[PDB]
Amino acid sequence: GLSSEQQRAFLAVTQTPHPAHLITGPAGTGKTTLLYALQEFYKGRAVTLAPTGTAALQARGQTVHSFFRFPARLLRYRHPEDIRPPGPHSPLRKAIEQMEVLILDEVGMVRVDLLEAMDWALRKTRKRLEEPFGGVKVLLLGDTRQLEPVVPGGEEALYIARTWGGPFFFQAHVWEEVALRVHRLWESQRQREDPLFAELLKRLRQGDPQALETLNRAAVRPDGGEEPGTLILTPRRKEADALNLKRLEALPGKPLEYQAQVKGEFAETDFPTEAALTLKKGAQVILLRNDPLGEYFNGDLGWVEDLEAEALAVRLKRNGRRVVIRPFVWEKIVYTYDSEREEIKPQVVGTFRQVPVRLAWALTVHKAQGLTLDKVHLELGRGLFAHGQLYVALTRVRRLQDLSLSRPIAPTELLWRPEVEVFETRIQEGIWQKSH
DNA sequence: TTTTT
Ligand SMILES: Nc1ncnc2c1ncn2[C@@H]1O[C@H](COP(=O)(O)OP(=O)(O)O)[C@@H](O)[C@H]1O
Ligand code: ALF
Ligand SMILES: [Mg+2]
Repeated sequence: GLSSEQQRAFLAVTQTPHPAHLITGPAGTGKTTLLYALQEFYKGRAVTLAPTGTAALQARGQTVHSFFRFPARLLRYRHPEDIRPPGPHSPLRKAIEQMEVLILDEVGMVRVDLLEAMDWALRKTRKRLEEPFGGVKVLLLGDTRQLEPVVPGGEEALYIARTWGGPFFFQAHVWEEVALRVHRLWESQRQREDPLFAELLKRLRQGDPQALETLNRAAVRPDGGEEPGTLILTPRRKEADALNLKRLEALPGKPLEYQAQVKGEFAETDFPTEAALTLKKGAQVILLRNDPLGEYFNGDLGWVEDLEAEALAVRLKRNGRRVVIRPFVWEKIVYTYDSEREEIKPQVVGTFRQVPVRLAWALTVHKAQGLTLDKVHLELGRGLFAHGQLYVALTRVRRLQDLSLSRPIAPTELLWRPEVEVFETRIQEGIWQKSH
């Protein structure tokens, strides 16, 4: 059963007709477990989404993009080219028209344009433009001290800056129309058997520099990444590639390389997986795209069973089933202000065809937000770059003995967004309503 | 840098 404070938030959300709620609290407080209780209460009437594939699977839902069929690009504000309602007889329209509750987990990683598109898509599909989210009761769960939304430095950043003032979900203009009720969780459930670890992460969350010095003196163990049962977390994908290639060297399978087809402008830093992707049987991998048939999803973990020319078999950890993987296509979209109109336009400039597979003995910290891991080693690589990155990497485990780091961390590496300090301040009053 | 399709 749930804890005292989780059940209090359960009743606060289900016993009132208010249409917008946020359940928020530190890492491991039980938000997604409370989400489980909400799914069973609501059962068929609620849709569960999340921004990332790993979080969606952790929430037992799907990604926001794949539910609304949003394209993987900047969703311009109420733009018909970007937010397209489903057809008159489509299965998705029936789902949107009948839906009564939308549950959105890991809302801290939902960018502001994504949240605004969900609002507008629901209003347009349900034919209710006057009501926020088209009259659906939205239940948001997440932590703004965890990872900030991903914002590439194109004209996207300028456009998000001009339209909303920043990238976070609480900067959406829909909060000018409806008040967001905030309910808070405080007790760590993940670190419940290790109360001094839980208190260390609390002080780390407040930015305590003695908690960092305590962490460094206790958790810095360079060889910790080679111990069995250990998931390695890195800030960057290229850093995970070099660590994965080391564990792959030790596998006795005969290797096979999967050669990507690249066309047009598509630079290597933008590749979702290596262009010369080499794999062996038994290798640990994560899948990067959703199956059109529904057998696997972006974020599924599993191991390689068979490797053939343009097809391989993967044994999924999620359900112990065997799925066959084929090449997918990724587009590279860029935005130009050309030339002196008052708008920017997206354009496809390159494509990347490759198996949607990547080795997963080491993952990015982004792909780990939401997970409880048995043992983690943080490889700092060339350093942290994202608000909340460090805190997510440290809060995945239940006990301090389950956590190691490749090097000590200086306090000058801690990042803080002032947008999150005003938000965290105002929502202590139990309410968030956006001004102006 | 990172995510989404
Ligand atoms: N009431 C509870 N009793 C026992 N274990 C719990 C409870 N709530 C959560 N957990 C466990 O604690 C861990 C973290 O909970 P989770 O819901 O994933 O927190 P969050 O979503 O805030 O990170 C998971 O292993 C979960 O199963
Ligand atoms: F939702 Al979390 F750690 F905050 F899984
Ligand atoms: Mg969670």
